[PDB]
Amino acid sequence: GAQVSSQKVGAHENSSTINYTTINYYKDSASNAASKQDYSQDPSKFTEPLKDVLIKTAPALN
Amino acid sequence: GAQVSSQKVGAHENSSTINYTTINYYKDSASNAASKQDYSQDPSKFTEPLKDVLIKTAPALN
Amino acid sequence: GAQVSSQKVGAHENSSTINYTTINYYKDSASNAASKQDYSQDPSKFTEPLKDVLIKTAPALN
Amino acid sequence: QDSLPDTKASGPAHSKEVPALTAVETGATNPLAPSDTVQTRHVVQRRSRSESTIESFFARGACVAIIEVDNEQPTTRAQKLFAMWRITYKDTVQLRRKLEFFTYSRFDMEFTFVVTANFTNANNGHALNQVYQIMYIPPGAPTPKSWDDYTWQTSSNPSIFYTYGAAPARISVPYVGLANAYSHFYDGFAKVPLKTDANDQIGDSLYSAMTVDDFGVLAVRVVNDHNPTKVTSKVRIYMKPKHVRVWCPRPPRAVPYYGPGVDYRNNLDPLSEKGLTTY
Amino acid sequence: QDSLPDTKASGPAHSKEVPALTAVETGATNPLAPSDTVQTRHVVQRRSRSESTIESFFARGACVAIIEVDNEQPTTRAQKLFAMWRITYKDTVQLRRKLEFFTYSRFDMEFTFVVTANFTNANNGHALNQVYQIMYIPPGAPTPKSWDDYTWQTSSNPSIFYTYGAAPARISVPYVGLANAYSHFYDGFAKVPLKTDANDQIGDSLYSAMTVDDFGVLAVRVVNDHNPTKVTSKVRIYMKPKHVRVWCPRPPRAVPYYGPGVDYRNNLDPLSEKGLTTY
Amino acid sequence: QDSLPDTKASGPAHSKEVPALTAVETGATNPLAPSDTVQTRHVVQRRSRSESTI
Amino acid sequence: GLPVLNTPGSNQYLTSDNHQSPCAIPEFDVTPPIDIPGEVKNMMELAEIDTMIPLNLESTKRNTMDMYRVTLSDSADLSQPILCLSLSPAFDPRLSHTMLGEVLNYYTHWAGSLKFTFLFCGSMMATGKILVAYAPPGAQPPTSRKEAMLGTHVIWDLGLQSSCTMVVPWISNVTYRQTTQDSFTEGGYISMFYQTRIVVPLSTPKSMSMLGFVSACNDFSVRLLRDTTHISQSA
Amino acid sequence: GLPVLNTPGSNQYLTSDNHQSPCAIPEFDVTPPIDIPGEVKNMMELAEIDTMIPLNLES
Amino acid sequence: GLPVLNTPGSNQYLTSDNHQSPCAIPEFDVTPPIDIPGEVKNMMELAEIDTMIPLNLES
Amino acid sequence: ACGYSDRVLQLTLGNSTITTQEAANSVVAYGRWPEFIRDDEANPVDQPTEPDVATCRFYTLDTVMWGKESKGWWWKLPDALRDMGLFGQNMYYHYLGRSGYTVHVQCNASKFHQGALGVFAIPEYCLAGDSDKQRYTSYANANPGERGGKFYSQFNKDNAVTSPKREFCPVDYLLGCGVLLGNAFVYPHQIINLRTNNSATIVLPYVNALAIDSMVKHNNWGIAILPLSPLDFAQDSSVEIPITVTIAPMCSEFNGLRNVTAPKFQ
Amino acid sequence: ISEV
Amino acid sequence: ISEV
Amino acid sequence: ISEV
Ligand SMILES: CCOC(=O)c1ccc(OCCC2CCN(c3ccc(C)nn3)CC2)cc1
Ligand SMILES: CCOC(=O)c1ccc(OCCC2CCN(c3ccc(C)nn3)CC2)cc1
Ligand SMILES: *C(=O)CCCCCCCCCCCCC
Ligand SMILES: *C(=O)CCCCCCCCCCCCC
Ligand SMILES: *C(=O)CCCCCCCCCCCCC
Repeated sequence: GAQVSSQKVGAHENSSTINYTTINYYKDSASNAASKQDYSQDPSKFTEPLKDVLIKTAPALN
Repeated sequence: GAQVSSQKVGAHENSSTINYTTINYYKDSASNAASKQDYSQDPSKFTEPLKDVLIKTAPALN
Repeated sequence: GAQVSSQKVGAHENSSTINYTTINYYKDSASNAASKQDYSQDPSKFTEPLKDVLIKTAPALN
Repeated sequence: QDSLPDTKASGPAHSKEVPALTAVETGATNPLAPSDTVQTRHVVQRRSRSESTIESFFARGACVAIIEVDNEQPTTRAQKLFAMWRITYKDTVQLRRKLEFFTYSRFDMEFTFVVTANFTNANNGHALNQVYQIMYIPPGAPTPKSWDDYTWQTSSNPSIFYTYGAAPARISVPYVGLANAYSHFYDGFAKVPLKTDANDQIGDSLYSAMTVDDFGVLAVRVVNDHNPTKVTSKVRIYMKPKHVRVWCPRPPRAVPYYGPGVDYRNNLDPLSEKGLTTY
Repeated sequence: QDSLPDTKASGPAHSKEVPALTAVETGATNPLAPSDTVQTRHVVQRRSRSESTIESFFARGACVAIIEVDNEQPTTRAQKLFAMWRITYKDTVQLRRKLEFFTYSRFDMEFTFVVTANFTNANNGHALNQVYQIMYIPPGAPTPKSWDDYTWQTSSNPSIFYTYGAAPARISVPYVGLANAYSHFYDGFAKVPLKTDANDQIGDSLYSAMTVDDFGVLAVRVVNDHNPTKVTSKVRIYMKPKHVRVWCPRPPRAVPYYGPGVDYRNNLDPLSEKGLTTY
Repeated sequence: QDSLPDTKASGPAHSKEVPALTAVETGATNPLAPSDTVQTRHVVQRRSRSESTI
Repeated sequence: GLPVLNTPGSNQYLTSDNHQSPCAIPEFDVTPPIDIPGEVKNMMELAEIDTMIPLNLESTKRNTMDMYRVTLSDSADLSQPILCLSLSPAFDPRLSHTMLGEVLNYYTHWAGSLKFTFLFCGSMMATGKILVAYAPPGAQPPTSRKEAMLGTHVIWDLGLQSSCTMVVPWISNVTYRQTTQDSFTEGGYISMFYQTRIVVPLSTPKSMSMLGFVSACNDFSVRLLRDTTHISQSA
Repeated sequence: GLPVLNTPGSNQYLTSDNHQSPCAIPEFDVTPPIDIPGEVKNMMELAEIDTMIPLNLES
Repeated sequence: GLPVLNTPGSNQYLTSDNHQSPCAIPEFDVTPPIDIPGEVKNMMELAEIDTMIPLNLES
Repeated sequence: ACGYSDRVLQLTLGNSTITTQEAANSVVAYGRWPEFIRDDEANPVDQPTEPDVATCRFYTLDTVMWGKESKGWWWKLPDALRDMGLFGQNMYYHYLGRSGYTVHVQCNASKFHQGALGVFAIPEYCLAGDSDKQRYTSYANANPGERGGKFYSQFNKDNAVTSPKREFCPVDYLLGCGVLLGNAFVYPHQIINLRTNNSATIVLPYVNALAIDSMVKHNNWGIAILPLSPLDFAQDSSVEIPITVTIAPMCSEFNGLRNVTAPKFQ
Repeated sequence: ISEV
Repeated sequence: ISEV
Repeated sequence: ISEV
């Protein structure tokens, strides 16, 4: 049941994809460490809550 | 001889089935941890020990 | 080189063959734990060391 | 998937089906739901009974004993250089009440030992680290008379050697009952008085008690020879049932316990005063 | 791949497209970039927002409590032989401010306990190593009146047994909220005053407060019997939210906190003096 | 599987087979069972000698 | 020697943990299970079984057999309530000690639908119609049948079917209520009234007992195991 | 008993770490998520929203 | 360095346990078995052998 | 079809037949009908005795009278039947014996009478005692046989240390065992509500932690009958109606025959 | 291994 | 195993 | 491995 994934390598030694392994030891998911592979989203719901969302080059108020 | 199963995920991180691994180290089963995947049953033997079990919509005493 | 075998389950949790894993870390077999899967034998060499072993229903001395 | 039954969208009624009516005399409980007596919507149920499984309910280490043992100069009078405790869940009340929700039980038992120590006297110098010996003495085996006598040689009895400061000691015990289940209650006797008996004490017994020594004892000692200054110590025993099965449900103890049987003495007034028509 | 959008080689302009102009009245923010108002080159962007994810932002153990507990001779007056702490992130200000950037949150909680101890008095001899018992008492469960009373038997409450000198104690807690999310702010009351009420205290409540005991308490004690000399100790509690999700953004606290609600008292002048045309 | 031999349902007897009788002079022990000297039922044996291994 | 690094939590003892450990009695020949009747798999099975409610805890009535007996009579004041009670299954005194209330005091939170079944223990010649109700929280607790009418209710008619069940439907703001008292997670009000009155003929007892029973419906669950206030010990 | 050797860093507590640990409340029935509006995934979302500048901080 | 966490029972000595441990005399040339008569595999073999009962324990 | 009912029953065992024209269906304790010890659950190896129709039949115990002051009655099984014909003989001539039972409790009155009897079948019914002394109730006092025992309204402690009664003190609302009566419904039960039914019929399996045990040393089931609602009639303050208990052994089997056990009930 |  |  |  081992989980394997790619590290995002920053400073590369003079030696390419490097991996790390993770295994959960506990039944309760709350006991788990943080995966930290977090997806993002649009600012839109906050930066443009508009019913008619308009194109940046056209007049804001028409 | 490794045992692998799905955790029931409660609070999901912003990253889907997550698993955990279990291995028994000891010969005597008493030494084992608790699996905690416990099946249930009917209240019936206790809530209705009747020889003629009747349908809830029909008169209890006929 | 992992060794896997069935535990003899006594008190069964409300959840079937359960296994345990064993690995030897040392070259010298004296260093090993006890397997405890021990076979048995007849009392015969001790309970009946007779040259003519006779059937329990026939006269012992004929 | 372990979630509970979904709620059904139920509507108005005008029928000859009367589920609201029943007869509890029969011994049964009416299997009703909101949709039988009121209009309901459709609810998709996600809730589950996972924490109330027999295993989850008992899955916790409970304190069942405090064994006090000293390490001091063996003088010539009554001392605690070694101690013995008849193994039981009945010296404490909390786990006792949970296991007693049921008549019969079958499980494996985990024992965890929290050892703590301290200085008795303001100051006679100090002590080097103490090692503790917990020996299980099953019924029949020789009980120690002295803290360093031959029984502690422990050739066949299980013994734990604990070192102060280390993570608490832990071991598992199989289902060791003489029967197919541990009896939490025994409506009987171990002996019966016969007419032909000489005295009437021959056949006399304690009601509801079965074996005299039931499961045996735990003997505790400090393996260390005595320091000048005395060290008093306490072995706290935590008990946890695992791989648990239970039979025949009983009502919970409602009045304070009075010994090992079901006997009551006082505080027989469990309920509060509240008015009939008061919320 | 998680890098940010590349910059576009953009050129001169003479058009009827005016992105530089907008109308913030509408409620929206202009989605502009350098290439809209100036000539830009092509930059291949490697920078990423990996440290500012909701998880990475909270992924750190924060001190939320210092529980002081003593081990000394039980005398007959007010002492600290055991302590209790209502679990909260509000006794401290730092994590409180980060979680309050949002209205609602849902996460699992990790607790790490740093225990430290010392000698109070110049010298009455010394102490053998202390073992600490941290018991979680959920609302409803019996609260201890004495450091060695029956509640510490802990048959069903979670307890930690920590040994001084060992690596700091650590445990995880699931999302335990009564709702689909923890509310960091509650614009309401737990009770409402009705016209028909006898006194006007019946329906009175603390504004913005929900449950009275909200999540319960942590009770702490030294399991060791008292030494001659006294040992004072401090259990430092570190809190870390993991597997975190957050809703509805709020402005950060700009003035010093005054209790659990949003109340302010003083230092209501957060901004510095700087001249309009001064750099 | 390591359980002990099952008990046999054994019945009434009127025969010239006399297992109850023997001669210990020979050096041997009589290999008898309840079913040789009394009427027995069929018991399925689950008991094992696992703790008494050398 | 495998290079390892010890993390926080190393060497602690947590009462709630789930780990393996050495068997103190190796190769013990365990006695096999036999099929015993009455096995339980989940504690909520017990809270689903009907148990008698101590509905009458007045001064001389509490801690006596009369606490289970509510008196009905052909001459009772029809304006008044027969009984009033709060929906707090583990905390309200009348409910707290029932099998239902007793399992709930080992848990911090409850959720689900409850049901109350009432037994007329009068003579066969006695008739009557009764209104039994449940008001979800937030308003004045009902003092009159007129107000009680307005909420969830059953009009029980006494007859060959001796008993009537009222389901208190899970209507709540929070996903789980608490087992202790708290206005924020409060469950509401239960009350009962005569819809007509008890009518007997002559040579018939004019007064009789009503028994009440409570149990949980199949949607009911509980969480966060805890120690009960209902048992203790002195030094 | 697997032969192991403890490295430096063994038994420290680093505030910044990422490790598993025992669950204090086993098998707790967690309340499910509902779809609440206004969810944030990254703090830079907030810094991208226009906010009013205190441009005049004279006495 | 593999991140590990020590459980209760760590560093105890239980008389009843079953574990490996270092061999004090490495590569010792062990004397082979010869087939000796009278081998026992289980103690109940001995309890099955008839033995004389001290039936008369008078003074 | 034809006209059959939940309230009209016939129980026939051996040479005995019971008819009831006003029953409330019937309870099978824990959903298990009585059965014989299976070969794979067997433990004594000797061939058992199975007396069938000569022991598995309806024995009617001495009648008790329910009246306005009646606090409750209790019996233990097999104890209640220790002297019942060939059953008692089989019970005392053998070390081992198992049995299931059909309990039929009888209480009739009139459409104008009133009251409700709680008929309870309890596994391992351990009762509380007399004294300061714990687990001190004597075998003779623990076992009343057919006569049974009674409940009391309060705990009056047996005060005389010198010559102790060594009896039980069963307090009704504490089910005589330290728990509350309202919860006794988790046990196999029926209610004799006088406006609804003359009787209660509970069928009982052998319940125990062993396949078989000593019937002389141990009672498996206890029968508790407590009035949930008091007897009342017309306006006559000293009303009194009979309660008759009829019990039948079921699937009785005996092991370990030898000479007869003669207990001292004195 | 054994995956459930 | 499970490789992402 | 070696499974018996
Ligand atoms: C009859 C009522 O009591 C019980 O049901 C009940 C009470 C105690 C129970 O524990 C099992 C018995 C013993 C058996 C072995 N044991 C051991 C064994 C080895 C060591 C080191 N320490 N303890 C200690 C416990 C099991 C059941
Ligand atoms: C309403 C505002 O407060 C919060 O949002 C908030 C505050 C505190 C939170 O922590 C979760 C509650 C408890 C639940 C259990 N708990 C435990 C449990 C066991 C142990 C040993 N120690 N602590 C301690 C924390 C979670 C959320
Ligand atoms: C999936 O995980 C199968 C591969 C397992 C490889 C061996 C892992 C050894 C450690 C097991 C951890 C058990 C934790 C409870
Ligand atoms: C089945 O378990 C085979 C796979 C084993 C993977 C390696 C496990 C390493 C730990 C072995 C534990 C031995 C415990 C006595
Ligand atoms: C056979 O054993 C091959 C599988 C090995 C799995 C990994 C085991 C990790 C522990 C190795 C122990 C080395 C001991 C000297």
